[PDB]
Amino acid sequence: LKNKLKVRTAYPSLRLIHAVRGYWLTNKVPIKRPS
Repeated sequence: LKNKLKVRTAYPSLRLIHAVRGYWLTNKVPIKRPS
């Protein structure tokens, strides 16, 4: 009983976080790095 957890986490959990992280990286953070 783990199959549901895979796709349940495959929602805004990673889908949105991975996205907004790319947003963050391209906003405040130099290139991809801290600086």
